[PDB]
Amino acid sequence: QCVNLTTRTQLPSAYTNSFTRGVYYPDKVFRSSVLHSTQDLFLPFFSNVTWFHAIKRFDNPVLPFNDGVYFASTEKSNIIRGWIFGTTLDSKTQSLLIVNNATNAVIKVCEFQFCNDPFLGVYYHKNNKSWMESEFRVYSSANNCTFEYVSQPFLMDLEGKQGNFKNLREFVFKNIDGYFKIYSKHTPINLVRDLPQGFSALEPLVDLPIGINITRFQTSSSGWTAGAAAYYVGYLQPRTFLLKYNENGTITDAVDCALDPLSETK
Amino acid sequence: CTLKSFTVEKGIYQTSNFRVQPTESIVRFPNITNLCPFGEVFNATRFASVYAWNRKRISNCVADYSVLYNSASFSTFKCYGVSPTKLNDLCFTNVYADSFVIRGDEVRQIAPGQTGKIADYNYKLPDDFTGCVIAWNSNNLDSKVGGNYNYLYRLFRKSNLKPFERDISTEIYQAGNTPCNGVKGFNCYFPLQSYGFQPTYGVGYQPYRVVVLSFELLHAPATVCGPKKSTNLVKNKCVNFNFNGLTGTGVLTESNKKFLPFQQFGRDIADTTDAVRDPQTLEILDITPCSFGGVSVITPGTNTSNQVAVLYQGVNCTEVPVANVFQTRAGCLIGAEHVNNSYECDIPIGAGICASYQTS
Amino acid sequence: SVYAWNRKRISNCVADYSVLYNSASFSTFKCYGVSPTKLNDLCFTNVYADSFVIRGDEVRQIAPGQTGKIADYNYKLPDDFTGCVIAWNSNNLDSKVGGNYNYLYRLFRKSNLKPFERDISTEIYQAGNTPCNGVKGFNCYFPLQS
Amino acid sequence: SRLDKVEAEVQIDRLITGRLQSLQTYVTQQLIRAAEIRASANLAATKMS
Amino acid sequence: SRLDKVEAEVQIDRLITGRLQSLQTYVTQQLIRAAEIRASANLAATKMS
Amino acid sequence: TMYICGDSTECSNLLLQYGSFCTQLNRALTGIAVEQDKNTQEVFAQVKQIYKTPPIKDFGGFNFSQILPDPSKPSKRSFIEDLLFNKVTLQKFNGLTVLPPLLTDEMIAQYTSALLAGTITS
Ligand SMILES: *[C@@H]1O[C@H](CO)[C@@H](O[C@@H]2O[C@H](CO)[C@@H](O)[C@H](O)[C@H]2NC(C)=O)[C@H](O)[C@H]1NC(C)=O
Ligand SMILES: *[C@@H]1O[C@H](CO)[C@@H](O[C@@H]2O[C@H](CO)[C@@H](O)[C@H](O)[C@H]2NC(C)=O)[C@H](O)[C@H]1NC(C)=O
Ligand SMILES: *[C@@H]1O[C@H](CO)[C@@H](O[C@@H]2O[C@H](CO)[C@@H](O)[C@H](O)[C@H]2NC(C)=O)[C@H](O)[C@H]1NC(C)=O
Ligand SMILES: *[C@@H]1O[C@H](CO)[C@@H](O[C@@H]2O[C@H](CO)[C@@H](O)[C@H](O)[C@H]2NC(C)=O)[C@H](O)[C@H]1NC(C)=O
Ligand SMILES: *[C@@H]1O[C@H](CO)[C@@H](O[C@@H]2O[C@H](CO)[C@@H](O)[C@H](O)[C@H]2NC(C)=O)[C@H](O)[C@H]1NC(C)=O
Ligand SMILES: *[C@@H]1O[C@H](CO)[C@@H](O[C@@H]2O[C@H](CO)[C@@H](O)[C@H](O)[C@H]2NC(C)=O)[C@H](O)[C@H]1NC(C)=O
Ligand SMILES: *[C@@H]1O[C@H](CO)[C@@H](O)[C@H](O)[C@H]1NC(C)=O
Ligand SMILES: *[C@@H]1O[C@H](CO)[C@@H](O)[C@H](O)[C@H]1NC(C)=O
Ligand SMILES: *[C@@H]1O[C@H](CO)[C@@H](O)[C@H](O)[C@H]1NC(C)=O
Ligand SMILES: *[C@@H]1O[C@H](CO)[C@@H](O)[C@H](O)[C@H]1NC(C)=O
Ligand SMILES: *[C@@H]1O[C@H](CO)[C@@H](O)[C@H](O)[C@H]1NC(C)=O
Repeated sequence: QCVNLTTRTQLPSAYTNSFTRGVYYPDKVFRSSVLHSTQDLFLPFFSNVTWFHAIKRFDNPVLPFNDGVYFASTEKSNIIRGWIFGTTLDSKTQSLLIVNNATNAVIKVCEFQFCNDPFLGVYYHKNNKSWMESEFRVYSSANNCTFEYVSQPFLMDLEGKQGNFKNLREFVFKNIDGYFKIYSKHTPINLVRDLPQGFSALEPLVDLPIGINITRFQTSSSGWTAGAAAYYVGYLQPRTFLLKYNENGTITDAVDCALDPLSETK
Repeated sequence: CTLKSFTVEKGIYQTSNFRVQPTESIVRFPNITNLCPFGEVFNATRFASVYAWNRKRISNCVADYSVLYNSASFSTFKCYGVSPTKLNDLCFTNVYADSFVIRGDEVRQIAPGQTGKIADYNYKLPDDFTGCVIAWNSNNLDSKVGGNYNYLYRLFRKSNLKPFERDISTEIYQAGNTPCNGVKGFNCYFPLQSYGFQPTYGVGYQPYRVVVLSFELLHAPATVCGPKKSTNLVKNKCVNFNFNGLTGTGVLTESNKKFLPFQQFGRDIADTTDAVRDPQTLEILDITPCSFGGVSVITPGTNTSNQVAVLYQGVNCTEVPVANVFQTRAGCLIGAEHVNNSYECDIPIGAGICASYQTS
Repeated sequence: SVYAWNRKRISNCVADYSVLYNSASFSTFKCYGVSPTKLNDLCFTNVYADSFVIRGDEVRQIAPGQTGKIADYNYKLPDDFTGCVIAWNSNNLDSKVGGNYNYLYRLFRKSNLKPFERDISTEIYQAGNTPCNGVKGFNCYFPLQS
Repeated sequence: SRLDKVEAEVQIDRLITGRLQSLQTYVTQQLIRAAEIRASANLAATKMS
Repeated sequence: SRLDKVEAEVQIDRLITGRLQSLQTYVTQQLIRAAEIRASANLAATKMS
Repeated sequence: TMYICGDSTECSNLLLQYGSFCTQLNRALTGIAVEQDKNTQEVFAQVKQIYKTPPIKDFGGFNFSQILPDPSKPSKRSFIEDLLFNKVTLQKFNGLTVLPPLLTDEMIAQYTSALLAGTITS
């Protein structure tokens, strides 16, 4: 059950540079005061990443998923709720669905009949200062399901936080030999629209052995007002980083070997 | 024997290296708990019938077959793909569990590659069946004195359908060439007839509840399978540990390192395992293999005498009897008498110590 | 049978394998340590005449090193076996209308055994964890199978 | 622990043929360096004497 | 003497690899030692002259 | 054996067929091990009668304080070679063992005193 959001203006893919964001823990191993090099899928430093402008402004387009993906979200109030990953997205084959609502981060794995416009309904804004899930307008049927997962109950604030983006949410997705990975991290920031300059680490969240093939992914009934959102989409390719661990197991600095000759020498 | 001669010269000889053999082997794994309720299926209030046998999803649980098999309430138990004992180790991507009740005389139709009414009309099996067929008598529970007419079976079907094909067609069957119309008429037969189970019925006529655990192999990550175990932890003696597949030999000692909550292992610049975290009770431990070192034989000439002494290269002699004493930085020497007068070096040992043949 | 396979010592003789290699009666002639065309020029320390009967489609495990019911329980070829294996279809000479139940095989046994080991024991195998006494009982199955 | 013994030796024949090949390189390097140190040590002996 | 031309081709190959590696090590051992005497021979010439 | 097939019975069996490689290596590493002691034997022990300096330091207006050993330190080392020992920057699982040298680091410093005490008075 879905309703198309056709009152959408096409926006050019405006470009912005991700300075030093997207570095995470590739493997669950602790090593102290050493410089370990790794060859996996990572987001390049200072790379031209697509910056999306969301207000009016909510385009929900299909994007290809190849060699992993990146996500960053300079957000207030967590308008971002999840993503999907699959190869057909038309109930023919199993596809991944990640839904984060006010109660649980639920994982459902079925041959989802993915409708063109996936979105979740919330109590509009008439006069009442209340916000919670109303519409499951993401898919229609889930016939042959294989994997499900629900975290422990918690309540997340759906209140319409205003102002500059205070909470930084950066999420990384990959698929290796059927295993599905999601990584996350929360940190404060004070800046207007762009990504800050600085170094940070992204912690692992949960590993899921789904084993389905993925090639493309996607992030009264007409007319809605959305809070100002600035999220980004990056793509990952096999690259070599020089990760500097401290004696505590927390990353302090990283260098992309493939950026410039100075990086190659380092 | 090493020098391949009956006469050995004055000097120090390195032969027959030494290693402290580990005492025994220890196994450690995390906690295993999530059991899906086979109880509510096996002890279920009412089972489905053979005409519309139900299929139910078994997901993300432990398939502990020990309690499943050791129960004596079952009548027959036949696995056709693997040995019944070893289902607990080979993990299954998915398991198809069906519960159905038939006559005792029809149980030989359940076996694959057989001829029978329920083998051909509703429940057919492929020529490469792999699951396990389990049945148990339930006369005293299913039977009714007036006839328990709840169960139904396919008396007539238009054709023999494929294995594991479930259908709900109940239209009046056409036995003859003339078409059938209405509910009754010539060549008009009801495709469903009702089972009647009575206490007076003997073996073969009794109601027998049957369950089959069939499974599909390696088209998705493993989801449901049997249990696993671990033993008590020990310290201060080199043993063969197994932490989530981390086979190795070494002494177990409490350490001062501090992991992150999700961190599991430890590695050095040498890229080797150095610290492991217990998956049951969170602690940080060191791994250092128990001591090893070459054995050195110190002797004068064969003609002069026969007495010798043995040295352990870099080995502590607090643990020497595994194979007069004196401790040196190069190792611990036994069989020699220590003195204090200082002479010229006769045969070198290491760390400034030199042995000699002297007075008797 | 595969549990009672017969062994007969042959020594101090001249062996004519030429007829064996040129005979057309053999459906299977595959040697592992030797090639059959050079064999008439070789001398042997001893001859091990092991003989038995098995199913026609039961010959794969006869190869050295294999695994399964037969090579696990009742007849072995060592990893470095040197010799030749010979077989030929014998339905008319070893099959009967009523069933040749006269031959058994080790369906069950405790563990893996050493090569060329012989056993005719009929002690009931304790497949189940519960102790078994007497000669019958649930999950109490005799090792031989017809 | 994964393959049967019929060909488990075939896999580990590679490591035996392999790990020896690595050990031969390390030892041969040491001989070259050891001969190089002698030139310095014998020269230093002349300086002292 | 025991096998025909087809499978004899396989065994003989691994003997040559085994024996050739044995001959390679001996030669590289001689070269290092032969260099040492060259240094001793030169020193004797200096003392003699 | 320990490096190639550590703590495995089957691996230690196939290595047997390769003959005497294992013996060849152990002699080769031993050959350089014994040789190292011969070098430090040759360069430092040119004197066999160990002289010691007189307590008086009336050496005609020179002072050899930086080179004469300092009794204060736990090891009888002088000012200069304490700098050197601080400048330089430097048992294992898989058979790799390090053997101690024959001459302990304190023993060498005793020789150099004799070589230095003799040449400043004789
Ligand atoms: C929402 O929009 C999508 C397209 O954006 C619609 O999908 C179309 O469906 C019709 C018939 O159902 C097809 O003829 C078109 O080819 C489809 N378009 C594409 C791009 O595949 C969908 O039907 C719409 N649904 C609703 C409820 O409005
Ligand atoms: C958020 O999504 C989860 C996942 O669907 C919802 O959890 C379901 O809750 C209902 C009733 O609360 C249960 O009957 C379902 O069994 C739950 N799903 C699962 C998979 O267990 C949750 O209710 C949602 N929260 C909100 C506020 O909509
Ligand atoms: C998951 O279930 C669906 C539906 O139960 C399966 O789709 C069926 O596939 C069979 C043959 O593969 C067809 O005969 C049916 O017509 C299909 N049903 C529908 C509704 O289209 C699907 O195959 C199952 N997944 C797997 C991996 O077997
Ligand atoms: C490694 O982590 C420890 C523990 O978090 C750090 O020690 C803390 O240091 C801060 C500031 O230096 C103090 O306020 C805390 O009280 C210390 N806690 C403990 C338990 O010692 C340590 O500083 C970290 N390493 C580095 C290099 O900063
Ligand atoms: C050999 O082992 C013994 C015991 O394992 C060592 O003796 C210990 O030395 C430490 C350091 O002073 C003490 O704290 C312990 O109490 C001692 N234990 C015993 C039982 O004496 C000894 O130092 C080791 N020798 C070498 C050369 O490593
Ligand atoms: C010998 O000469 C040296 C250097 O010329 C003198 O060394 C310093 O002497 C002063 C005077 O007491 C001390 O304060 C310094 O600490 C000495 N240097 C060091 C590095 O300790 C030394 O005093 C002279 N000795 C005599 C007897 O004249
Ligand atoms: C990013 O955008 C700028 C300007 O739009 C362009 O010059 C640059 O090439 C882009 N990045 C890459 C990697 O091409
Ligand atoms: C707010 O909610 C109440 C009850 O939930 C409802 O009666 C009221 O109409 C809502 N406010 C508006 C402006 O509709
Ligand atoms: C997913 O699709 C690709 C497309 O070629 C296919 O190769 C792969 O086998 C599919 N995955 C599964 C699990 O069938
Ligand atoms: C060893 O001792 C014997 C006397 O028992 C003597 O004849 C022989 O010469 C000695 N060996 C050497 C190498 O001097
Ligand atoms: C040698 O000297 C030590 C001094 O540390 C003394 O304890 C020991 O008794 C002496 N040896 C003999 C045989 O007296």
